[PDB]
Amino acid sequence: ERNQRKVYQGRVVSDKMDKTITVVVETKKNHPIYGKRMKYSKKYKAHDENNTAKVGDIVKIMETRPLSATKRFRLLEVVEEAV
Amino acid sequence: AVKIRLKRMGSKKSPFYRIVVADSRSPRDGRFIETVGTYNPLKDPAEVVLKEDLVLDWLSKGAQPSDTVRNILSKEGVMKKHHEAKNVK
Amino acid sequence: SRYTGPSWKVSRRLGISLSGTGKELARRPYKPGQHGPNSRGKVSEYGMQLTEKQKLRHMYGMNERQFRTLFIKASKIKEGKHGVNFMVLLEQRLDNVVYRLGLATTRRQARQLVNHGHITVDGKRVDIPSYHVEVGQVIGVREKSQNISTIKEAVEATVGRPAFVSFDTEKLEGSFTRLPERDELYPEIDEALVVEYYNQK
Amino acid sequence: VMTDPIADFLTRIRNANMVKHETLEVPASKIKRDIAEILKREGFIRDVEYIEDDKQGVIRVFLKYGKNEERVITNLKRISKPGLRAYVKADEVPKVLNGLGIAIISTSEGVITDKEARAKNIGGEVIAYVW
Amino acid sequence: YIDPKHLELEDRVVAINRVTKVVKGGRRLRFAALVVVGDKNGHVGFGTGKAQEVPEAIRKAIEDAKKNLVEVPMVGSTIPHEVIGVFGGGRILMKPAVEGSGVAAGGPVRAVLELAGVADITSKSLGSNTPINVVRATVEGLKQLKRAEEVAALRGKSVEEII
Amino acid sequence: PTINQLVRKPRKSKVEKSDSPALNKGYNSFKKTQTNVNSPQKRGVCTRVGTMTPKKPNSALRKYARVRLSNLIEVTAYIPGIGHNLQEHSVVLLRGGRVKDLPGVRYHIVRGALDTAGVNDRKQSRSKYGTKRPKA
RNA sequence: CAGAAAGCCACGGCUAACUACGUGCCAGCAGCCGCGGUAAUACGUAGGUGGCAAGCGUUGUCCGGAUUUAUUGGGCGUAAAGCGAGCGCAGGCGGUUUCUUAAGUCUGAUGUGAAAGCCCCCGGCUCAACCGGGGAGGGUCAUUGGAAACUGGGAGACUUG
RNA sequence: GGUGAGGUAACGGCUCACCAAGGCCACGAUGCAUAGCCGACCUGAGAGGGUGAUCGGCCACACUGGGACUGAGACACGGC
Repeated sequence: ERNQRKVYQGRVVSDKMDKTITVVVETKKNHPIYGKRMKYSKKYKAHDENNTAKVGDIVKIMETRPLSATKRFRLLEVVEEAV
Repeated sequence: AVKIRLKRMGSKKSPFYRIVVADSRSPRDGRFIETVGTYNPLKDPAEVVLKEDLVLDWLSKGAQPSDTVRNILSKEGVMKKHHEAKNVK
Repeated sequence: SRYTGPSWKVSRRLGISLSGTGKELARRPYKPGQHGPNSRGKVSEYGMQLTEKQKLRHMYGMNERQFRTLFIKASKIKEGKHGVNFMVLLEQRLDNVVYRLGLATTRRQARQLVNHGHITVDGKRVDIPSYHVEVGQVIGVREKSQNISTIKEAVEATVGRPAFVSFDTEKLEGSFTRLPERDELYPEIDEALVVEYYNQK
Repeated sequence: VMTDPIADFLTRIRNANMVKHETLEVPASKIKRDIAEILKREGFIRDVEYIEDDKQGVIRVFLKYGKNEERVITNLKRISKPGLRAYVKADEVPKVLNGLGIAIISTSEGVITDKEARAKNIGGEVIAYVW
Repeated sequence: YIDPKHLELEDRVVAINRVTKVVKGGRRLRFAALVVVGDKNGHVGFGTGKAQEVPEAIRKAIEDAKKNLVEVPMVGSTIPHEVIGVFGGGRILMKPAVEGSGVAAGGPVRAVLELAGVADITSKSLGSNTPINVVRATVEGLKQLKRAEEVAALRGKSVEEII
Repeated sequence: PTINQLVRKPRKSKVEKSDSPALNKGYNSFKKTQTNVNSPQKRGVCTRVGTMTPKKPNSALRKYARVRLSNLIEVTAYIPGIGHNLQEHSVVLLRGGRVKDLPGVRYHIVRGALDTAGVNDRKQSRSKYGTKRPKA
């Protein structure tokens, strides 16, 4: 033990699946020719115990091991809740 | 199965040779792990250009120096120093 | 084509005596061809830099591509003018040591001498005419058979002998003394007509 | 709608200078005050002074001129306009007119000249040139 | 201003045209000439004129040329900094070079800058290439040039805290 | 344009042609293949012979050689040299070069490297027209 | 024993090199402009000259010259180029100010970016290439610590838009 | 995606049975054409364009397509 996983504090988008939500991180980087800052994202399939976080919730996530057809994320901390 | 060995750098008539240290799965002048020494193939008494720092470090891991390495490093006594500082250790 | 010229028509066409006022002056200032005196309009700076670079190339008889690569060696120094340091490094050929010591009378005599192993340096033989002689190599004369008369025939004919090398004809021994410069080693030829031609050749 | 008032300040400088009179009033903020003090440092503005009632600014600009009516400043333009912010590291610091003008860098401790940045090895974002 | 005709100067004729004007019947033909005159020490100028033959034309051009001469403020036979000049399509880039490298510039702009006593400079023609506007934009760009004592004199500070 | 409008367009280039179309050979045998064959020169055969007169205002009778290569396409090509050593239904090599005499022709056949001979007048340009050193 | 050791394409301009004659709307030269057509430095001979140089012409392909895809580095009154005009989803950019934050940004330390590569320092092959020793280059990289001006996130304020 | 079991050097719908209908996309999913990738290069002032030979590293292939066995290591270039 000397290394954890790179936690990605994304927000929750979908939670329709059992034990499984959808966490979307967001970052912004340059253009390979011009200069200004773009905006882009991926989607991270996250495994929950009983689908705690609602739509729009903020949670940091941490990878464990291939659990399914390549979902590789776990819940850590429900940071702040939508209402 | 690590193994220290030699390596050629010839031209047409006049070669130049180099010792090289590797693992025995690899080809000879192909890949390796690190570097040890060289020697002149011409102008006897030629240029014994040796590192003499990684041979005993490398055989502490345990390897098999080849036929030429044993003779030309018994000229520097490294194999003599091998069984002198390892069989006495 | 390495060297053919009889040192008449090249000194006629370029114009400067090539290079120590050793002239042939009854037919010099009018150029060859079927119009000797009946000349024509002025020269483009194409032709000006053309005959200028051919003037410095015929300081030796050497090669244009070798002049190129030697010119590119002159940029590594990073002090002084690039034309001046080239002009200095123009003058450390082994043949330049032959002519400026006093062992011969011309560069073709220098190259015909040094071709057949007739000189050495520092007790070791050098075969090639274009060895890079630094300051310290005490140039020699291969003292096996130095009683050949044409060596001292060129020595005792004391026509052109510069004063920047320390040398004694008693031993036929000496060394290239110190650094030359522009104001001492052969005015008048160039400082910039090399450094402008060699950008868009 | 003005979406960048710094460039409007710089163009009011050039518009008042190009017809050569030394009175100028622009509504101002903290950073216009910073470039006003920078331009008073390096010998380009004769005087700056501040008048506030209940609103923006204002900082009054008093231009600088020579003996035979000529101009000591001759142009002025920005670098990191909105839309394309542009950032400069400590071995990227520009040197305009071979250092005969100046350039502005916003480092992590204020608005400084670009001799100050190579005097501290600290880079930042470049606002504008002037010469 | 009136720089006098009392300095040792040198010429170079850049280019000539042959220029018509139709008369009823035949055709007129007259020549022009574009001549620069310089001291190769730091005073250069140019001018033109037209006549019916070549030596008369270049005589009138040299007659015109010495009315106008420019200072060209040098430092170490090189520019102080980088200056760009434009006069009607004639974009000309000019930039200080490394000492001992020469002039890297084209046809007409070399005939100015060599004659004005510049050892080391770089340039690049850009835009128009008729020889008139090249020379005019050249002299316009050389006009656009400062010097350290001048600039430190213009500001309230002194030199050598800014070099 | 403004820079995000330069982001969401790529600024395409000006993709160039080449006036040697026959030297990129999309074969017939066996299975009607493609071109990888950036050649200096391609050899071919004859299909007819004749001459040609140019446009206004040049006036003579130039001769030519219309050639079919191995790719079943036919180009007209020009003849260099004095004395055409080639004849009807003969093997011919080609060299590339545009010619401004007429529409249609953009090549010139070889002289003095293959089946054709070369020059027997010129003793001064002997590398051209493929007939070097005569002792005379 | 100076004996065995010399070859290439043009010369109307761009781009150094001239003569005599022939075919004289034609035989044929053209990289492009462009020649011819009885007085051709352009068709062809013959001599004169020119530039590389045991290597030198032709042909094809790749980058430049090209600011002729312009971020560095172009502009749309008449030249090629503002949709016929409005309304608005998403998107791009946003008035002044207090406190916080530190995502962007600047800065240190550390591990790595194979060796031969190119360059530079040093050296040997008679020099030279070739080979040898030592570090700079290739991160838009990963961890870790600060900086808090500008952009970005959170709480309040103001009246000019 | 969840449930459990089989199976695997090893996790896993890799595979079986049950419960739901979830997943990916205008930042380009899917489709069509061309190409082995890299360290590197006798181009450029530089930003960047062109080529992937040497020589070195990685991947894949053995007249075409399937399939295993021995052997720890192969679904094996001169093994079946």
